[PDB]
Amino acid sequence: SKFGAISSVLNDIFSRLDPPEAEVQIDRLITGRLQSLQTYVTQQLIRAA
Amino acid sequence: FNATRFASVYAWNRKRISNCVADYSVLYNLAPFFTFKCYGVSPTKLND
Amino acid sequence: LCFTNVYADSFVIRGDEVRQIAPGQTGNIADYNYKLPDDFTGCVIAWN
Repeated sequence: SKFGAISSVLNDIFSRLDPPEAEVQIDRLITGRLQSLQTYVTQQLIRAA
Repeated sequence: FNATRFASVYAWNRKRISNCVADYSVLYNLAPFFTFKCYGVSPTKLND
Repeated sequence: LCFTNVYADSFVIRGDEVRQIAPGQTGNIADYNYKLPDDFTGCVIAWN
């Protein structure tokens, strides 16, 4: 999932752009995927209980 | 670049180029010393 | 605010190439003459 960015491929963002806004794009991607992982962990905790 | 005769300056030629692969590096072998002024683009980054 | 140490580097470059003095930029000057780090901090002053 693009998570609101231009492309969903990390190395594509690295190669196709300069560091200034590539950093913003990668920040967005990391935040989105970390949030998804947190949601999965919470679901697993509830199911375990 | 290897034509026998070039057109006069007042009736200057016009050549269109499209759908081709261009290797500009060869253009560095024309003369030992020659002007290569480029506007708006660095000559060393013309191959990308 | 005040800093630990200050480095000053001065030179003369062409007018079109002034945009190449920036973090993450590429070209003749950026690659073969003067490279800036991606996490650069500080200022550039360019005057004709």
